[PDB]
Amino acid sequence: RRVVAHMPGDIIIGALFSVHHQPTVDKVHERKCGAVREQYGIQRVEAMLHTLERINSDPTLLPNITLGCEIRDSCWHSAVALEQSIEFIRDSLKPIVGVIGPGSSSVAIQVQNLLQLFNIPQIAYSATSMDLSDKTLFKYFMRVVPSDAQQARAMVDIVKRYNWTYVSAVHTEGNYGESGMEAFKDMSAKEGICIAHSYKIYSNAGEQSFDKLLKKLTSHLPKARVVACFCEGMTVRGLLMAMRRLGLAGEFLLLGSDGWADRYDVTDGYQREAVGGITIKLQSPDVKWFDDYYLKLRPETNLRNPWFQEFWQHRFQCRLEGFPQENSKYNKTCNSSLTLKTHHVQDSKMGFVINAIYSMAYGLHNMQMSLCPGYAGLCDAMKPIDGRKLLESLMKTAFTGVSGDTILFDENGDSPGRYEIMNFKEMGKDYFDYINVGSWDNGELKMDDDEVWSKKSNIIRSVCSEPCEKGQIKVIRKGEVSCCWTCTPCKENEYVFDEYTCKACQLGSWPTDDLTGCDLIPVQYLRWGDPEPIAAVVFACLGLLATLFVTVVFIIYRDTPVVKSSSRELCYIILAGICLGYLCTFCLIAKPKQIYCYLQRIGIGLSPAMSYSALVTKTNRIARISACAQLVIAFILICIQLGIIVALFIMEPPDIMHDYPSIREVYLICNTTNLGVVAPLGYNGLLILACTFYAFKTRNVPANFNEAKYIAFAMYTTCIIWLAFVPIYFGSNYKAITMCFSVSLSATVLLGCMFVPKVYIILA
Amino acid sequence: RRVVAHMPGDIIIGALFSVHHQPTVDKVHERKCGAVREQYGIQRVEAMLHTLERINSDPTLLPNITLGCEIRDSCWHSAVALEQSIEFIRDSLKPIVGVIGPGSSSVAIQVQNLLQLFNIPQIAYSATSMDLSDKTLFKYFMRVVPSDAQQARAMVDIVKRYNWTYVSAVHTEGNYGESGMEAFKDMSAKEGICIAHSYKIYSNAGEQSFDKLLKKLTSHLPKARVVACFCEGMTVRGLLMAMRRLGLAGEFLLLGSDGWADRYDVTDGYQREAVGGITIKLQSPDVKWFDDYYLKLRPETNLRNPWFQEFWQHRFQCRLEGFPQENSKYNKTCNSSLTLKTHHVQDSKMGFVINAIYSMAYGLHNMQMSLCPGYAGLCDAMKPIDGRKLLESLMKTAFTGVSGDTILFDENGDSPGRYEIMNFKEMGKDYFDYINVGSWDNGELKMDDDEVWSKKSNIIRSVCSEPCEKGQIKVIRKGEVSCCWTCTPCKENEYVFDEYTCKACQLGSWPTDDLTGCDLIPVQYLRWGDPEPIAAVVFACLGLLATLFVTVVFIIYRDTPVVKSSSRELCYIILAGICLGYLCTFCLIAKPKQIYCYLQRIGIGLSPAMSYSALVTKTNRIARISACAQLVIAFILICIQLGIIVALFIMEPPDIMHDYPSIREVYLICNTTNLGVVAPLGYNGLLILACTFYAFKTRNVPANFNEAKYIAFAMYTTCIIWLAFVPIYFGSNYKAITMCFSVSLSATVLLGCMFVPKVYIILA
Ligand SMILES: CC(C)CCC[C@@H](C)[C@H]1CC[C@H]2[C@@H]3CC=C4C[C@@H](OC(=O)CCC(=O)O)CC[C@]4(C)[C@H]3CC[C@]12C
Ligand SMILES: CC(C)CCC[C@@H](C)[C@H]1CC[C@H]2[C@@H]3CC=C4C[C@@H](OC(=O)CCC(=O)O)CC[C@]4(C)[C@H]3CC[C@]12C
Ligand SMILES: *[C@@H]1O[C@H](CO)[C@@H](O)[C@H](O)[C@H]1NC(C)=O
Ligand SMILES: *[C@@H]1O[C@H](CO)[C@@H](O)[C@H](O)[C@H]1NC(C)=O
Ligand SMILES: N[C@@H](Cn1oc(=O)[nH]c1=O)C(=O)O
Ligand SMILES: N[C@@H](Cn1oc(=O)[nH]c1=O)C(=O)O
Repeated sequence: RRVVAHMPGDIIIGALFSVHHQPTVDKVHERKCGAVREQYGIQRVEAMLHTLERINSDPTLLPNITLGCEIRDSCWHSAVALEQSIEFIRDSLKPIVGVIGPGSSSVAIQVQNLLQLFNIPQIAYSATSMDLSDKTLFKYFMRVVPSDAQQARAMVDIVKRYNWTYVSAVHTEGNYGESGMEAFKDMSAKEGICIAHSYKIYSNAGEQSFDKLLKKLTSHLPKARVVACFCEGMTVRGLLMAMRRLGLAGEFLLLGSDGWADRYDVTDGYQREAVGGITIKLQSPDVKWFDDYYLKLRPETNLRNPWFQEFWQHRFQCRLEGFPQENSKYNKTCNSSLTLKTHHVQDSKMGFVINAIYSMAYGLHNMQMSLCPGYAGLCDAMKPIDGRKLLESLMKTAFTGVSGDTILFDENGDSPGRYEIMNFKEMGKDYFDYINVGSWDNGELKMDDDEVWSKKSNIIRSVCSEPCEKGQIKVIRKGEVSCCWTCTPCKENEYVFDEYTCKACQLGSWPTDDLTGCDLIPVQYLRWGDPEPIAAVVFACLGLLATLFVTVVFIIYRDTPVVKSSSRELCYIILAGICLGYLCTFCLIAKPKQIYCYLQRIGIGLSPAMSYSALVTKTNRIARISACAQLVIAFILICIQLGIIVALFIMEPPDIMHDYPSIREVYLICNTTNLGVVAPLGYNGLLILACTFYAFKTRNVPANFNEAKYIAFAMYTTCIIWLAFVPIYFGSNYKAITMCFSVSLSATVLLGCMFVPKVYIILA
Repeated sequence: RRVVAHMPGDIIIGALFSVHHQPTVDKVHERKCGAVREQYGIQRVEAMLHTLERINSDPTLLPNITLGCEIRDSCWHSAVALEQSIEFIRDSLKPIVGVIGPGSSSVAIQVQNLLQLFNIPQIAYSATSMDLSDKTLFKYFMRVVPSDAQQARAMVDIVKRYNWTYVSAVHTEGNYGESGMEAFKDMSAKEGICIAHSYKIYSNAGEQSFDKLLKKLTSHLPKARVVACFCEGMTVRGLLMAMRRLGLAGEFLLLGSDGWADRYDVTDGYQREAVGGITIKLQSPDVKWFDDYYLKLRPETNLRNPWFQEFWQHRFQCRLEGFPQENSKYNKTCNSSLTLKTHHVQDSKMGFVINAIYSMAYGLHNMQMSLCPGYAGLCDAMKPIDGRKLLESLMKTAFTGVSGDTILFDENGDSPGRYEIMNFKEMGKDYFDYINVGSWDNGELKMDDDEVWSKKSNIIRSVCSEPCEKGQIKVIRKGEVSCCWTCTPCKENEYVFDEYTCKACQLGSWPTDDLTGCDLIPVQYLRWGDPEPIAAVVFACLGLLATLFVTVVFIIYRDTPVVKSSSRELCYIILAGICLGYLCTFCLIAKPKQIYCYLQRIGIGLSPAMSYSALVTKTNRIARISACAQLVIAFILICIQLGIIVALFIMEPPDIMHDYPSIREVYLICNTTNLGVVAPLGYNGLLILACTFYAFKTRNVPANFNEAKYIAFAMYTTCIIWLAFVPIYFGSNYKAITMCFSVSLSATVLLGCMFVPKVYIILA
């Protein structure tokens, strides 16, 4: 048999209150309800009764109308409340005008599926699930609380604001938890906040199952600190019970929804484990007049509540033997001086309960004012109440409740509301309490951060992978989530193109410090400055000094026989070639200009061509033993090389090319090919070997102060140096400087061992 | 008002059949049902009536018991069937003993929530959703069909077997579609089969919504070919209607669940778009006796079915004016010769309907046999039927139905069943039909693949990312799914370590062809063989020939004055040093052995030390102008270098080190340091310069056939070559061969310009 609270009157308003707990497993089939509760139960029942009394005793709302009610124990279970709603609709086969629908969303849905057949409009006070906005399915559902879509938004705001990224997610099995979790999940997926593993559990579940759940949560412990427990009360309670049963007290943070809102009974005796826990409550002020009424209640007086005796038994663990509930299970007969004000905790959500009953009354008020304005009472139009007419009234109904705030309904029967955020911290010596921290309103999340933790070093932020981008090290996806990643450093060639991808620079470019992108390498020019460059400079300087020295001497001493006898013009050609050879040094060490790159090859070809051509003519003159045709012979042999140079310019212009020894170094050189080097060098070398042969053949002529002898000595050394500097130009990467040394030393040897002895004799 | 089919009798068995369609949007509030159906409707109704007739007319099952029934139109909608079930339980305030519960799972759940309060056991025939296995929530639910957990397994088997990986997923809004999709999703996540984007839609949804859904499916078209439509009939119907309304006829494959099982009406007039489509039906054989009964039905005769007239109206679009349903909406009065056998399509699932009613009867049979065996009929124990006793009977009940198969229930009220797979292909000239392809049973998926497509080139397999592992190119996760990846090639240094990660090899190693891992590089040894190596070999050969030549000559001609005059012993020291210098060539070109690496440095130090030491003593003898102390001087100068070599061996042993010019090439050399090279070379060079000075100072002594003259010439050339081969050893990477050339040519020059002229004179 069932127990029914009821107040008589004209118009009856049903309600479903979770007076008892849900039945446990292996009791759900008998449907025998658990232990009583006040804050979800008796408190709400007395709230309804006294609110109905107030509306009876107010001439403003519904004059000449005595409102009645029927309170049914929902027992928080789906089937139980469904049976109670059947007991409501028994009359529709006094008729109930509408209900103040049950707490949990799943139970609400189950009840409304029945109710909307009989056109009985349901007003919720706690059933916050967002799938109840679908007025196609749920025509008769108007809750005075916001949808938990906003609540999932608030939770995602919190986990963004405190940088939690790799979270665990437990939600209660049932429509509230499931729908709310789905909303939180997709919002988090959008806003880039991953979830380790979504778990689900019944509230009445086994301790074994709770322990399994807790171990599964343990399997993500070092990273997934905070649990996004979009849960309900007994779910969180069972979780904390499991935490103590494994002794994992101050292990990890959890973050609860309004199932855990402000409730002490879910933390009672398990306080040490919900520490630091963050919660979201719907913003409801205290109800002072209800306090005044509720605290003056006595079990000997409150006859009209058939649960009140049993509650009075339970709260004080005592017995009223002389009263209709002995409860022989207990002992220690009740002290007559017991009060409710001792540890009175006012329910959070019961403001909404008063608002809901107000909404029902105001709806009826609007209906009365519409259909029969000039008749205070039940006219002929309201003998049977049209449910749809009542709905039309209720959807348009507005007022201010005990909170004083405007109570209006949108197109979804969802009244707007705020949200408060509590932290469950310590106050003093093991006196733990929730305390208001911040508020959420339409996206606006204001919050006192320093209040949380009482310490600027917070809980370990639930991050799977540390921001390993130290300017260098990239993100490596193993394929788990978009928040778990290993890390690989980019190479010195490799700039961090993106978090995910790291493209290298190309040749001619090099990455910056922080590896954003490419740059340009400080290329080397090697003009005036640097040791080795300037080394050849001083060499060429000494060479040019000796050049001018011997030149002036041989100009002045033209009259002398020892100078006059030999071919002075051919000697002048030698001197000019030698001087141009020294100019080749300064032509090579230059800024990489096009005209310079031209003149380099010009010099390298022509000036040794000049020198060895005039020398081969001299060796011919000294060997064969025309006097004005020797110049013509030299002219021919020079113009061949000049033609070769011009033809090679026709073939390929020596342009200005970036050099790449490796990535780290880039030069800017003349793009003289191997053929362009070797071919004029080949012609020069062949002339060298030719004059070598013709001089070595006739080395035994001691004429003109051993002219041929010194020339043969010069030719020996000359050929040795030319053969020595063969592989060096090919092997080196400093090819220009090698060419400088080679040709400059060649001209040096030629001068020093042809004309310097003659000068030494002519001035000795 | 509502319409009730009923057969009178002793025991009444209720049932919910989807006679009409569901109400459309903006009709769901009036709850006015759509158009009639036979295959889900009238066919099933006649099935129940005739089955009840058979069980009445069978003396075997339940003798002296006239079974009755009440058929209620479910209308496929949740609320409608809920109202009908209220109309069932009106008596419980003839009592219905149990129902043959409605088609869809969501409606089944809604009905059972009501029924289990009144202890009325429900047997389903189509409500395949897996969440109905939870006997905690659903104590009174026994379906004669398997759970769709197996069906999701079958679908995942199919999408594995045909290598579909990147699929789209539409499921019907409602518990069947939702739960089945969840099962398919997590199984696919396990078995590595991704889903593009899960969509959901009501069946009665707007054409706008269908078009939105279709465009959202279009947004994944080139990759996500196959849609895993875990849907229901009208969902698939609306999808095909949208396909024609966008004219996207043969666009993409879909894969349907048993909502789409074998139904023609879901493809009727939209046949061209479900082409190639693959479906899963529960394996049920045809029912011949039902065929015989059903086809002989006449609208003038079938009074007992109050839907049959309206169905007869609908199927032929005609009118029976003289009969209680005129249907003035239609025209074209019915031909009296119309038959049902014209386009008779037998329902698939109605075998299960017959089995379900059989199960109810057999359960009652077991209950009768248990409680009152010796009284054929209703005893005192079965005046009111105990629902729980009936459940206990039904959970243990076994039989063989019209299919002939064993009908047993597990602990979950889920009878085992098979699955058949159809393809919706063409037969001929636009005559389209489903045809059986394969079967699924307990994991065993056998299937005729070649039958599908009639072509070995199938539909484009739904793959987001082609297997770009061509032995070279890796997987790059952009963070979408574990099936969408871009691709990056590994470098030549980089072996494919894994699909996700690609680690390079280290120095001393190199990747293989297919880039599995590292190998060992074929290192170079350069012993006998190769041009440049053997070049120095022939050089040393000619040198040793000349060595022995001059040696034998100076041994024989010891008696001669020109040989006798000079220090023969010191000359012998020169010759020995020179010969050891030639041995240095073959010591350098060797396999990299430790003793060899020792002897290399030994030779390079000592043999030029010997040569230049004996030469400096000779220059001292020839310059200062002791006779047996010259040997002692040479011994001192040699032992200094020998001490240096031994001390350097003490400092660092020249061990055998792998060379790294770059990654691609590795040599195996002696690890002679720069100091270990230069220091003995430094001592040698200082001796060279010393004897150079002492010889150049005294170059003007023409004694002993210009001995000092040729020696000075030798020293000139010697010093030039030593100074020439300075940067080459440092610049080259072929350092050993350079050292060979250098020291061998040095010894060559020394011999050729000291002792060869003396031999030429003594034999001229
Ligand atoms: C003091 C020294 C050891 C260090 C700094 C060397 C340079 C700043 C000087 C010293 C000699 C100079 C050169 C002396 C000879 C002339 C030739 C003459 O004609 C050119 O060859 C034009 C080319 C040019 O503009 O450099 C004037 C420039 C140049 C190269 C001079 C340019 C500047 C040089 C290289
Ligand atoms: C025919 C030629 C141009 C091509 C092939 C050359 C080699 C197969 C031959 C020719 C000369 C040979 C060398 C002649 C001198 C001797 C010295 C003698 O004593 C050693 O120096 C021992 C070292 C060793 O075992 O090689 C015997 C080996 C060796 C190096 C010989 C080894 C094999 C060589 C290099
Ligand atoms: C973490 O939170 C703090 C304060 O909200 C702030 O430094 C920043 O928003 C977050 N840090 C990062 C790296 O996003
Ligand atoms: C694709 O399917 C065929 C036959 O089932 C076969 O080649 C193989 O199983 C699949 N291919 C790959 C690459 O897995
Ligand atoms: N918010 C809830 C109900 N609720 O469950 C609890 O345990 N507390 C509480 O407020 C829902 O919408 O179903
Ligand atoms: N399998 C279904 C029911 N069903 O819906 C259809 O459209 N066809 C069909 O068989 C379910 O389990 O709910």
